[PDB]
Amino acid sequence: PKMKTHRGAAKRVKRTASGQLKRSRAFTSHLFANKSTKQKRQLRKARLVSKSDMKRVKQLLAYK
Amino acid sequence: SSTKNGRDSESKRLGAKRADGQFVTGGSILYRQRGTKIYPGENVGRGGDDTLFAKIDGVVKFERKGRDKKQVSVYAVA
Amino acid sequence: FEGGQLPLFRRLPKRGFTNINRKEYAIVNLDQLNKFEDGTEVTPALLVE
RNA sequence: UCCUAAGGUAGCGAAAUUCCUUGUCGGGUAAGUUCCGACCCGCACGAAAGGCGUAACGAUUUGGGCACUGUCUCAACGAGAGACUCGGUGAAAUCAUAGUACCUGUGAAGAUGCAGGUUACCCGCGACAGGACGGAAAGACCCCGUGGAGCUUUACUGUAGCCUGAUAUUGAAAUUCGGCUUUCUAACCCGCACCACUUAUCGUGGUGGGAGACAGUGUCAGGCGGGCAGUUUGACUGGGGCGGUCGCCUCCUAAAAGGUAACGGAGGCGCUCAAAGGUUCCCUCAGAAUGGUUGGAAAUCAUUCAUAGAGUGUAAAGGCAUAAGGGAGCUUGACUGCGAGACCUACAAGUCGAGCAGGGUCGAAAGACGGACUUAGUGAUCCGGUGGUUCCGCAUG
RNA sequence: UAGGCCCAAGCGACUGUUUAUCAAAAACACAGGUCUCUGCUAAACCGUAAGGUGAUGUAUAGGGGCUGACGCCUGCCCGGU
RNA sequence: GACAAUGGUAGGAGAGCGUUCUAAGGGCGUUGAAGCAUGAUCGUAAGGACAUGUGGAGCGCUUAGAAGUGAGAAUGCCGGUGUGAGUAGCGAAAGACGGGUGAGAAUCCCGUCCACCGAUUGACUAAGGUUUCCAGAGGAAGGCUCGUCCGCUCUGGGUUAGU
RNA sequence: GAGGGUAGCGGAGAAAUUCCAAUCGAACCUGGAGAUAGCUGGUUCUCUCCGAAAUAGCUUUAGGGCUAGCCUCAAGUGAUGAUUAUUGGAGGUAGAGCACUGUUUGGACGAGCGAAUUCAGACAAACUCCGAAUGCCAAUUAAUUUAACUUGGGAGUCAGAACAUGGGUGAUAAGGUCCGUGUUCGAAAGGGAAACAGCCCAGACCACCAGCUAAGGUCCCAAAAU
RNA sequence: UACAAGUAGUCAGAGCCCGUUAAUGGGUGAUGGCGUGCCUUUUGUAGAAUGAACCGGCGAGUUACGAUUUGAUGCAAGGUUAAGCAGUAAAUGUGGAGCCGUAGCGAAAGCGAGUCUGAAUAGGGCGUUUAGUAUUUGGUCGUAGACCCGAAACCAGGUGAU
Repeated sequence: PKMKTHRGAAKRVKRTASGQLKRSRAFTSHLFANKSTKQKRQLRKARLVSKSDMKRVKQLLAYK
Repeated sequence: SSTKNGRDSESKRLGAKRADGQFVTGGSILYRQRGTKIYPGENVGRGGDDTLFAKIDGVVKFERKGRDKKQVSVYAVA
Repeated sequence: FEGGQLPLFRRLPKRGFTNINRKEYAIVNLDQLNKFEDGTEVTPALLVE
């Protein structure tokens, strides 16, 4: 039948204009006294899913 | 019996990342080191950990800081 | 993935929410209006037709 | 003298129990690791998972005698059935094709088939068992699988039953302070008697006794619960078990770029500092010799030589005397929004960074300042707590 | 056709029972001893409802645990469960 | 024409052979189709023809389409047939001779002698089996050999209760 | 002996995991059901071109996976690829040496003096006053050659072995084990080493009763010099 | 073919017997040289590691619905039908609900060839390619047993004390 979509993946990425995926950053939940000021400033900027990971989870997000 | 050894740390990768007479940009790393093994020359800075980086664009030259001392410089050639 | 280490979509956090009262508009550019002759009335009843 | 709730009594003891051990002595035999009788230095006997004995009993386990014998020195002969020849009938396991020798070598390290040599005319029948790693059984021993099943418990999560309280069935009167306790009968109960359906006491109804708002039952709550049920019980490893280890930092092995393993050789870390941070000024250590109220001519006074042997908070390496080492004044840059370019890298992560804007500290000024001479002091996501906010908030505020 | 006998030692008292098809024994049972529960719609067990066993029995009677003819006996400890 | 290249496991890419069915077109066949056997034939391969024997009624060729489309291994499934091999065995035991039957007799009938059991291999009956009981015929298969014989085949018969 | 009772989350047991239709640590039949198997076995026609890996990281992971490395097909950019010749440079190995930290031999030096001072002679992976041959990074520099890079479709591989060389470990043992650097096998037939995957020479498109050579050889087996 | 040491073949070769799809022909074989079956699994197998006695037949990547990529074809800032109705269970007309694309950014309000962060396009991230779309051959993936054969076990309903 119809192919199902990974609901957990749909809550973490968004598709860009050229078909790429825009993701968020990790290591930002708590324990902020153990990280430098420069580290925390640069962890607030979004990134892109790498090409190595894209080849593995491309079928998961096909309706997105 | 048993042993008390077997521990180690991940190998940090230091050395010279640029060659003599090679064109570099305005933020290229020229040398990674602990302490001072090569001094900063002209148009060369120092970081938190002792590392040498270029400030302008040009060639890379390793020179002699007198006796048993060394420096690297960047010259704005072309 | 199966077994192994933690999957990529498990070590990243969720972001944002969605709006129930979201409005989306159909966009028509100025260049697309050159079809109609000058000095005429344009209505949403005419753009669709 | 120390500790504990008290430190084994009577009996027995190289024992169905003693590793050392064939303990030591005596007896039995020509010769006795077995046997019997004693000793007590009981690794690790012991008083109802009883101790020490005991007539009769035992297809029970041990040691020694008489008689007897082919069990043996050491084998021999005879009878019958099979076997052997002829007539009738007539299977099976196994099977890659086969014209299928030995010795010394070679080989996946033990050859009918490979190399060199030596033996051997072709085809049958009766015998033996060295090989064909000979034939039946996809090794029950050992290990592996995030494979099963039975059993145990102070492993985890549940449960059948059992105990306790609140409430409904549940009524009627009185005592000091929404109740405790004591009385009564109509609810309810009796595998309690008599009568009838009925020649049946299973059942039902009636009449008398007993108990009584108790008990029994329904819903909710707390406790006990291997009686029972479903599952978990890690990896590396010169096989597995045991011992040891698992993340991070600094040296050697490591073969002068970077990288590089072993249950290889050495050590640390899970912090600290409100000045041990920033800036501006000033200064140069350790060690040795001599002299005076002699404590290490180095507990302080003074002089000379002395490029580092001293310090740098904490292991090590690399650095530092332009000091990064010691002293003083002022101060909080241990700020905010960023960030061209680069190193490392499977990913997620990690490192450095000139410059731009908004407030500032020290300095006459040029200038320096986004923690500490550098490199360890750290943990994704999910979920939850606190402070702020032009954000959303299911007809509308 | 029809018992071989004798002298000593370990275990179990005995007659009995047991792994159909590799173990018949020192293993199980046994009479005796002891502790504990039960006042009768008894305790205990099946079903966990009716209905039954116990028992058409009544503490010299029933269920359970441990030892196991007979003789001599069976010591100390109530911290822990 | 001139030069250059062409060993290969896992695996990637391309061009092809053959079988069954369908559409269209065009053919063969009792003066002999498919199938089966033989031959000294053709192409770089899977493969394609021709002739002769048997056979007795259907079958190729071209271009397209579709798929139950290709067999040496799975201690594979079903059927047939070999090797062991004229080998092991033929299931407790005493038979000898005379006369008949017969195509065929150690094994079938009749007579004599010898032999074995006799708290049983003798005589009844319960369970269970269900015609194996009787007579006359037969010898393919069953009888661990033979058989003129039989608990085996054919045709007919047989079980009688007031106790 | 006959007639009956107890049924598998269960019965019966003078108790052995003993029996319940030749089977019992949980009977037999039919269904869920084509249960699950990261494990063994098997997988059917033919030719042409190209052609591996047995590695790193993580892993309830170690004989299983994922990403990266290496192979193949198509479409793109266009000297960006490799080897030499000449300069520049970073980096302390072999060797050597005692100026530092440690070890050590024999003489002068009283404060016991083979080390608190001095003269000769030695040792070191965790010593260095010094320091090669190779290898490595670049020039935007010259001759020769044919490859490199980017984006997309499809994979396999994660058990390696021997020989030469520098080491650790063991015993300056192993056809032992773990690393670096080459060749071959794996996936390579042909010749030599008697036979003998890894040693030496050399890489098979097909056919010929043609010539010259390599490794190793020329008395006979057995081709070539008694 | 009865002096001979054999994975049974191949290359060379006298002798003897025949005559074809008529071609530098067929059958047999005294002697000489070379030569240790096939498959699977392995670093490595003649292996004394597994499998098959022999012959014949049967015996294993398929289909449905979605995604992506490559080729072909029709239209082109547009492309295109679904259910239903008519029609021979027929391939053709009607049917414009719907879907994709032409415009992105931001968690969102919202803005818009420019948006978000930010006091500030000051810098930075993602966009301004702004040519797709319907069907189908081939390759791969997902959901269904999904290349085939093979368990020790679990649950439910019944049959058994000859």
